[PDB]
Amino acid sequence: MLKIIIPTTMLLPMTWMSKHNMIWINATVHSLLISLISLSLLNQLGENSLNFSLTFFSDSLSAPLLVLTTWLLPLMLMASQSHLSKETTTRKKLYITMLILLQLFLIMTFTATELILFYILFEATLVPTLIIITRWGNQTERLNAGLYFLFYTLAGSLPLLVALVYIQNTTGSLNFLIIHYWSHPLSNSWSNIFMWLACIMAFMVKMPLYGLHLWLPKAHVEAPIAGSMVLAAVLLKLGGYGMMRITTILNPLTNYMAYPFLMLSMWGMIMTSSICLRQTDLKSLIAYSSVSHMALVIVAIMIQTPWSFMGATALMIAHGLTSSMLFCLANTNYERVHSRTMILARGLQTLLPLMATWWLVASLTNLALPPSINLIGELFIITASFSWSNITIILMGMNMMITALYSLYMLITTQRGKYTHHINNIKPSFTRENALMALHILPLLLLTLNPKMILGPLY
Amino acid sequence: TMMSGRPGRVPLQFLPNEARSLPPPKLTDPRLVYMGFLGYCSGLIDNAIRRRPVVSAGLHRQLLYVTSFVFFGYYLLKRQDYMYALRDHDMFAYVKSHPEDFPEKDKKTYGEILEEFHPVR
Amino acid sequence: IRLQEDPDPEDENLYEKNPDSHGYDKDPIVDLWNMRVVFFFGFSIVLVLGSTFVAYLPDYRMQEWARREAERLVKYREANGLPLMESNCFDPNKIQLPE
Amino acid sequence: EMQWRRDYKVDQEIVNIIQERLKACQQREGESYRQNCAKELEQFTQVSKAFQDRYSDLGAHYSARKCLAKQKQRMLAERKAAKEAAA
Amino acid sequence: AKTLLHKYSDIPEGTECHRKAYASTSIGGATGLIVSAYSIALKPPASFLEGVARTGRYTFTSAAIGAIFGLTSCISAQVREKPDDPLNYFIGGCAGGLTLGARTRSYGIGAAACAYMGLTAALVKMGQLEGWQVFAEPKV
Amino acid sequence: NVLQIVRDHWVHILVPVGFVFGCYLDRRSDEKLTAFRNKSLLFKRELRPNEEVTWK
Ligand SMILES: CCCCCCCCCCCCCCCCCC(=O)OC[C@H](COP(=O)(O)OCCN)OC(=O)CCCCCCCCCCCCCCCCC
Repeated sequence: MLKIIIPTTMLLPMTWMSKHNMIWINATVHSLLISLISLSLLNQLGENSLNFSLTFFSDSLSAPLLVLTTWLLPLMLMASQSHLSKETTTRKKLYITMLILLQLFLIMTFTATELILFYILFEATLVPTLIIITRWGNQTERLNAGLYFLFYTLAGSLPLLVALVYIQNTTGSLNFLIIHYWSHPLSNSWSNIFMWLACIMAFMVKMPLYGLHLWLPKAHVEAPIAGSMVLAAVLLKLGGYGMMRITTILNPLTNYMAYPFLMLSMWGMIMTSSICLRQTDLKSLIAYSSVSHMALVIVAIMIQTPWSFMGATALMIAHGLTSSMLFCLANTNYERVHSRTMILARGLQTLLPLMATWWLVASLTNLALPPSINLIGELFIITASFSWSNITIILMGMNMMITALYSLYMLITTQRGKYTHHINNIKPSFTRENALMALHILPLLLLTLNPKMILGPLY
Repeated sequence: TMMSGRPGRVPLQFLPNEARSLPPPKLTDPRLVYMGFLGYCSGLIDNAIRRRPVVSAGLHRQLLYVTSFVFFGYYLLKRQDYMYALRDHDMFAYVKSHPEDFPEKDKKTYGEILEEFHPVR
Repeated sequence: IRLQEDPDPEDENLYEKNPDSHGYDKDPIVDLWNMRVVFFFGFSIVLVLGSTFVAYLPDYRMQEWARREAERLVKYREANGLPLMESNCFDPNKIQLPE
Repeated sequence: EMQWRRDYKVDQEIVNIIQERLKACQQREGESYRQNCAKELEQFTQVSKAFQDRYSDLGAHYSARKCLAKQKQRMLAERKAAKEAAA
Repeated sequence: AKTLLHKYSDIPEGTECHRKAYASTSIGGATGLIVSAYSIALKPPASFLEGVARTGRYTFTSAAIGAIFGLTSCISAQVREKPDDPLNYFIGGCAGGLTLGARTRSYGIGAAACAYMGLTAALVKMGQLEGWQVFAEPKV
Repeated sequence: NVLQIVRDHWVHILVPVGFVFGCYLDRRSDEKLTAFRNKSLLFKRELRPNEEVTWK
């Protein structure tokens, strides 16, 4: 994995030694090259993972996430180009450095082979995100958003550290291969219940879970465009990856402790979709849609069947791409009119046709239009939940109906209707924005063409 | 305190004579490289604080930073390796000396071992 | 008033100073080359080359190998009258039940 | 574990082969499938029952040890049933 | 404090509810006296009568909380015939929290105290059952 | 002006040389895990007449 790790640590000095007007070009070009290099990790085996060394290993679950991160970095660079025109050279270089450090930490987190190193890096990702939000946010609430985000994550994750060190002392090693081969059943006692609670609650707060999710709207609304792109697409998937990794040692207690979280996740899907129905802010709508999709992924992981993990992985990848595209579109509309109110600007299909097309495609992918990988993952999760019980079908059906409702509602509100008369600063869409949307959308269709690459290790 | 009070321990000795039987760290050690990196970062921070060109001023003092960090890191690594070797030696000696406290257990194959099966449904 | 504060500046339009702007930079040459490198590298290299690389990735998942092995086992089983699928994964002779 | 995983994949492909046989036979027979392609139905029933008994609900973290534990439990249940029948 | 805790633990769980309540009341009274002493030391009263009034208020509140907790937990355990159950301690803790809320005349304080005290009493019962130790003796 | 081109575009070799160095380090780490080379039950094999290691 050093062939991918080192080029990022070379992106840092290149960014700091490049000329003032070449930083964006160099960063984008070399990020694209690193993504191309990281595409080689998709050649996974069928039985065991790729064990590069004692420290780093790659699996069919880690590879798509690494590819997604390496692909997402240059798009964040383009968005930063968009919204950081008047910043000074040193501050622009600091912003690029924060993005590069976040990508490096995410890569090492996904490829870590031990739970303690995974925890260290997964907590190390907090610092760049907090700095980005609280430093380059546009409104007053960015400080409160950063505080909520940081303290929710830490309050979740500290008992995870205690549980991890306890597990190492009890068993001998935190290496994932060892804890998988040497796994033993977990008895139904209070101590085991609390260890299960520690680990699961940490990853659920990171996920997030319904009732532990206010930090997500707070941080995503107030973060800059790059921060919102990385928060929704990759940083939300750390909880899912951890749960898919940490549940190896929590059986059979997971069969008994999953009920409260399953009920919370399903009713949270319903509640967050209903909230999306009546949101006056576009970014809040996108954030709550992200919450609903992550709740569905939680349901899949908790029911924990071979058909549910494949759906979970596919839905994670698809939701990451779709949410990034939606946030980019919302940011373009915001930068045109300098306001996040959804009903402020209308007639955007009359004023900007190509952006209307991008909005249509993004909203169709959001509501899981077949044969998109969004629908593939959702359908696998629904089938597994149906096998689990026969009322989950009712809950999933109503959630799907409300999801389509609010997706088409935001599409019709923003794009269709009569344009606002007094808004006369709607300039034609930039080639940069069009290319950003195209680079967001084309990989989704290509993964639809080849879906076996994002179905996890249980394929 | 665990190691302090060990028999034969000479006080205020960074590296005793028995530590010379261990392989010295290689000069290309990743830990030594990280120590040199810390020295280089300290030099850059010195330039930044004193308001000098960060990457081009004070090359001699940056080199001195790197050299001092590498030197101290090398000696620290030697001491750390000696301490870990001593710990392993003492552990093995005690395990040898107390076989009734550290007994061998019978190895049963999984065909003989009975373990409960918990279905996932 | 409470501070000696600058007034909020009006937002600059890239199309005013450069009608052929691609939206990347206010410098025309830098903007043009940023657009060119982004388009070339991203679209051409990443999309086309990575897509064909993933399409022609070798079959390390052993799907075709598994299919051939299944065909061989099915042929051998039904040729000799043996059941196609065994009752147990392991050997009861090697398994010793506690009693 | 590696050997068991390879065997599991081979068994999955065997089940796929039998299902392909059944589908092709149904389509070929057409209007008289309920009687003509009853030989494929019995083979598919046997293969499906054996596959379910072997790789039943082992979960997403299935392993050779878990399959062995399931087989031991099934063998104990069969032995107890046989004893209580012929005892 | 160790003697009082030993008396409380030596009284059987599901039986001798009056003695269990007396032990809990003694523990609560000792805690209230300590809190009153610290409060008087740090924030001096205006007069001796006011200091005595503050000490009496704190001691009565703590003793009432302890008595209510002990009575509720023992009665619940006896009527349910299910000792070694954290639910009895949870009920007693919420009852003590409601008693504190009644003493302070605050519904929100009462509700929060019920929740937190029930949770911590359930934790204490689980620790008693499972052998958890707060101040572990140096072992390794 | 060739010096100016180098003085401005010398940062474009950092990522390629980092990739090369990463590949070299990956190979050097792989050479430290040769304890079971040509010793596994599944892939144990007699060496070819002109061969010393099954894999590097
Ligand atoms: C993850 C999804 C979300 C899951 C969680 C959703 C939220 C659940 C909890 C909702 C809130 C419940 C109430 C909690 C606080 C109660 C205390 C309170 O509100 O105190 C403040 C107020 C003080 O009132 P005061 O100032 O005196 O005067 C004004 C009017 N008299 O006090 C009052 O005015 C007192 C009014 C009391 C009215 C009755 C309250 C009943 C409900 C609370 C108890 C519920 C118990 C459930 C038990 C379940 C067991 C399985």
